[PDB]
Amino acid sequence: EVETFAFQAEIAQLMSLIINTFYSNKEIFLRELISNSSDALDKIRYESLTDPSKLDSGKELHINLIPNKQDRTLTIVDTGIGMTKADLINNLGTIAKSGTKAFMEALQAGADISMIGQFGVGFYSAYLVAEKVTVITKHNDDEQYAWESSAGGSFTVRTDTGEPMGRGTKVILHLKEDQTEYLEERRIKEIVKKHSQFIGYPITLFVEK
Ligand SMILES: Nc1ccccc1OC1CCOCC1
Repeated sequence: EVETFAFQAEIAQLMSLIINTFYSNKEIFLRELISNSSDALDKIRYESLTDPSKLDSGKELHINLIPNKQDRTLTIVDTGIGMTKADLINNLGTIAKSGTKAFMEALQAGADISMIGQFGVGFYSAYLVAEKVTVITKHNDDEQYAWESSAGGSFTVRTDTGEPMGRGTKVILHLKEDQTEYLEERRIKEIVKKHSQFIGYPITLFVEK
């Protein structure tokens, strides 16, 4: 059972700008997703300070980067707070309507796409490199759900029957044909060292057979 939703007009416009603007510095997508994961880990850590049972769904707080050349996917896994179904539908827990408004005013006033994270909509920078994005998520207060969009103005949400996650979020980037450099170990390490050196959680880059 799959529910199909229309993006709010402003979010559709944000995604088409990201997809269509000529902009070579695409590697910042990874910094934005890692920073989102760090924010989600901060949230569950703060909740656990006063309620240790919040970590019954998993005590480890970390970020994994899993490239898969056979599937042409890069997956960013975190064990953060996760998102409820309502969160997913409401622009993946972001204030994306007002953030898009500010971002596009900034762009016409000198800014570039790399500053997207300052406006709270850094998730959508995934579409700099991915033709499709799947988000699998589990929050302590809800069931496991899968969000998916190939842009084009709509997204789907369904209950996830895949491998149970415990708690957290998985962002699966189905990469564009000409963006497979982001599956190469040396390129991913370079980007993590350049842009994510002060993230306060272990970031593990998986290797492939
Ligand atoms: N981790 C994550 C993955 C994909 C989209 C958003 C994400 O973070 C949001 C905002 C911070 O924490 C709550 C959920």
